[PDB]
Amino acid sequence: VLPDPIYNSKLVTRLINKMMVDGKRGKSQAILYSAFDIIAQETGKDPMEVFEQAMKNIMPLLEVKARRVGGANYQVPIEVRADRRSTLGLRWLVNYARLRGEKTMEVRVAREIMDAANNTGASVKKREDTHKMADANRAFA
Amino acid sequence: GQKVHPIGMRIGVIRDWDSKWYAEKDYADFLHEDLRIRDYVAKRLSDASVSRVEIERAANRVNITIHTAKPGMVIGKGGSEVEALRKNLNELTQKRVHINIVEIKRADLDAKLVAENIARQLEGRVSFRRAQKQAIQRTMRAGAKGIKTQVSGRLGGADIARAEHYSEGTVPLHTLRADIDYAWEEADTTYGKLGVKVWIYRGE
Amino acid sequence: RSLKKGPFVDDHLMKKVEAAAESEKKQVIKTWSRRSTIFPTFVGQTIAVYDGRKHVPVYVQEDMVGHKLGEFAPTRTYRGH
Amino acid sequence: KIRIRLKAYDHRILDQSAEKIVETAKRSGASVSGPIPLPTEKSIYTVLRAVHKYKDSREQFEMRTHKRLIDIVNPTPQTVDSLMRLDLPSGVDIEI
Amino acid sequence: AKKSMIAKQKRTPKYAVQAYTRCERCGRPHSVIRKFKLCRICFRELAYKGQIPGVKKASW
Amino acid sequence: QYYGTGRRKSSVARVRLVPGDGKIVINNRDWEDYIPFAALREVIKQPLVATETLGNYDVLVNVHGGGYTGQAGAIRHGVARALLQVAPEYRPALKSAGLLTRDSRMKERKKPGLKGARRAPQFSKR
RNA sequence: CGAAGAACCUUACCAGGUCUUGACAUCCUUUGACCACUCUGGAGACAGAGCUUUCCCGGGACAAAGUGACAGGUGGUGCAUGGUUGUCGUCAGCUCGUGUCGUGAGAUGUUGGGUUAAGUCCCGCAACGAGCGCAACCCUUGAUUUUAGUUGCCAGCAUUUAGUUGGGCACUCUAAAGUGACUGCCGGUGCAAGCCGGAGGAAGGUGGGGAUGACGUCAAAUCAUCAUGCCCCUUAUGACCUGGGCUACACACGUGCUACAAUGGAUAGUACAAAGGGUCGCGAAGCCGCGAGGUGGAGCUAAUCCCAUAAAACUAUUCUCAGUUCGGAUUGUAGGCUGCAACUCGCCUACAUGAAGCCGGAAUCGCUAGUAAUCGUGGAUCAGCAUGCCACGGUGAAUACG
Ligand SMILES: [Mg+2]
Ligand SMILES: [Mg+2]
Ligand SMILES: [Mg+2]
Ligand SMILES: [Mg+2]
Ligand SMILES: [Mg+2]
Ligand SMILES: [Mg+2]
Ligand SMILES: [Mg+2]
Ligand SMILES: [Zn+2]
Repeated sequence: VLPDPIYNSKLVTRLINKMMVDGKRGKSQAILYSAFDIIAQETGKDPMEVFEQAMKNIMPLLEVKARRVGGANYQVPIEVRADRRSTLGLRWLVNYARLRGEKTMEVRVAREIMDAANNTGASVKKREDTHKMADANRAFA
Repeated sequence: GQKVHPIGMRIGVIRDWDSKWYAEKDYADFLHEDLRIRDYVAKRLSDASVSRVEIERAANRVNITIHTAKPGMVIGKGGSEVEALRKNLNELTQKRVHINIVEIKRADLDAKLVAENIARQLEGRVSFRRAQKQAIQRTMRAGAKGIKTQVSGRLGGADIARAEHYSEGTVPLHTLRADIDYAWEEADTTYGKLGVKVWIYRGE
Repeated sequence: RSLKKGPFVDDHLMKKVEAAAESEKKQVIKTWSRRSTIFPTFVGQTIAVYDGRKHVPVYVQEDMVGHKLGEFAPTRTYRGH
Repeated sequence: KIRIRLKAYDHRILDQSAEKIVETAKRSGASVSGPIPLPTEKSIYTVLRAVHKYKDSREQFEMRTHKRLIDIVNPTPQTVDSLMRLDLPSGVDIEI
Repeated sequence: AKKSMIAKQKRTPKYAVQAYTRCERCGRPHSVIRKFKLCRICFRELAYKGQIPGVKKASW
Repeated sequence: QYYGTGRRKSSVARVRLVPGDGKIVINNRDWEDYIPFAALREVIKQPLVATETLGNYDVLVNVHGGGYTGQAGAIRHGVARALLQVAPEYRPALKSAGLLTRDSRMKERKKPGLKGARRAPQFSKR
């Protein structure tokens, strides 16, 4: 991988690659650029700072693994790898940004990063729910 | 498993194809002409130990080189055998013909010749152990660095068939720096057909 | 033929049908032709068309001009399993 | 102002035949170009390895051509004669 | 069959559309390559044997 | 006129450098009329910013083969080559930036029995 | 999947109409050009007539009729066979000579400790060695030198609508011979093999990808590619012709193509590919036609010319999230090609119709990198008939804790 041409972040390039569909890097990259332009419009501040806050909010710590224990299969919690951490953040971001149901993709993504920096959205509900099930099953650690 | 034809694996690598010419609009015609030619040669010179045939084309002439162990039958006491050949080959080709005849030394270093030996033996009801083994010893005396044979069929008149293979010497088929010769010949029996396969690993 | 360069009809059928103007339609014409068009000149005279095993009669009309003869003589006999 | 095109299946035969022509052509007239290589136009025939079944397992056969081109720049009747007499290792095709 | 069919191939048909290719060695109609005029399996045989000019085994 | 060749996939860029202000032609066209994307244009810049030589030379390019990104990769490659040519002391910078690594990722064969290079059909036991 | 092309032919099957030394070969006897084209009865095979058969120098080659020997069978058995093939599995294993232990069958070797992609390689051992395999030799890709510069290239140059024309091989490109990458070098550890890191270099760890498939297993498949033993039919299980069927249709499975849409569709403009094919074949420009195509005939036996606008991408405008300008079936009418012929039963076009489908149950499949996904292109077969097959490049990811 490599950092983005414009911003000094590999996260942007990864998010582009994870929104990309059938090699359409141009479309993906352009819409993410315009989506940061939208969040700069409606916020006026650092797109990197707001995207970082959204990351830090959607970013899980604990996650379940499915393990055979005692003649069945259980959910045991485990501290997630630092790479899978970001991977799951970006994955969840893109998937809720698709299933949302607004007009345009850049719009969906921009609203989700806003909500995420604000500690709202399906993507944060996901982190909370993962913590909730792992904590329910923390007996097995 | 299944083996690749160790000649075909080595065409364009260390062996030149025997049917040598260039052609366009004339290709199929020349090909099937030369297949008819090889049918003629194999038909009327199987007895003569014919073992290789290279074809050449230029100026409309049908140039040929027959590598044989006994020239004394393809030519010899008459001097009219090769003339008969080029006459009938003129009748077929509708062209001119010329035929060189090369003497093979160490005739037991050609898998085709060895396979015809073994096949004629097995038609004369010789033991398929003695046949393979005597051919092997003749090769390794003639100068083969390696030899291998096998027979498959109704060996000895059985109902169920199998294969019997025997090898002396180094016979690496995966190496391509190998100069290997290969051959497959068929023998007839009152029970059915026997397949003889041979291949030789040679000096340099 | 699909093209303005046509139509098509078998000569061995056109000739017999033209001779069949004095037929009076008491007789019938057999053909192994299913590929030949129907002209209006075929009208009235029943044709017995060879489906593969038998000659099946068809009565020509103004309405079945423009089509072929085989459309009125099926090949595959099928009864709803 | 005359041209030779040599095309065959064997680049060693073809190169050496061209070198033969070029040396003889320089002997019979000094001013001649060198041989120039053209692209190797080829044909890959793809065949069922098996007889009956097994569409999935195959064997591939490449028929290449190698070919060189020569341009004579000052002919003489000596050159034309040296090329009119000369027969090459067959398996090739000469074109003038 | 196949001998009568190989005969009927070679004589000229009623209409020229009725042509069709057959390997002269073994008159199978399928997978006969008009550039060689051979069927695929005979072609593989002879190509192994080196009785076809210029063809070898395609590595790449 | 400094010179370099550059290859990426099936793209071939014969590229040359002169001393100038920073103007760039590609196939007798504007770099912006040929590569409109900021991403690919920055990709072209990458050697000239890894070693601070952007505001010094003009990049003059001709290209054939491949697509737009491949041509871009070829161009940056030949550029880094010509930077070596004008100054071997740019070798360490451009090597450690990885621009001299001729991208050997070529497009892989299709094979028989496979619907691509590696893809196989959908397996079924029954 | 055989099928790299089921309209007739193919085609082996069916119905009908016909022939029996035959549709196809040798041997005998007579003769010699045999035939070709027209007419009539025909669905045609085939019958009647005509015109008209020039054999060439006893020989040669092919031919009509007699005549029996023989022919012919896509008739059988892949549990008699060859050869060809998958398959475990490109898994790393299978064996053998001599020696030794064991009454013996058997073992040893080939186990062990390490290591490796690998019975790869080292240390050890009653084994020492070898063969098949592994690896490597081969092709291709990845950088570069010399040779040669047209049909390719165009920098320094002028000039053309055009790299055009002149000129020159600089650079590409082409393709022959070379170079290089070999743990070869350095640091760490190991006893050692080796392992990890580092450097240089284009490439670092069998660089990437191919072909390359050991003894043998499934009495795996193939008598329908071919040959082939035995058996069977041999005025018919053989042969010709027409027409039909292999394309059926209550229903089940597999494999794929198309979609179910806004990372999109309609419309316009518009940039960048590779690998390939072409002689009676590619077929240009220009023109007519909404279009499929027609006309035309340039150039080309091809790095020259054509097939051949590459499409996705990008830019603009519109549609505004809807069973919709989605989707494109199905059907009606009218066209175009191909071919003697497009009903059964081809493909393509125009107009209209506008189906189902608003992301798929239980389950289940491919993929570790220029790969998956996605977009077009070409080739074969082929008159025409592809969502199939094999190759091509374009764009280009996610992830691997274990
Ligand atoms: Mg046909
Ligand atoms: Mg079997
Ligand atoms: Mg069977
Ligand atoms: Mg190997
Ligand atoms: Mg069986
Ligand atoms: Mg079928
Ligand atoms: Mg792993
Ligand atoms: Zn054949």
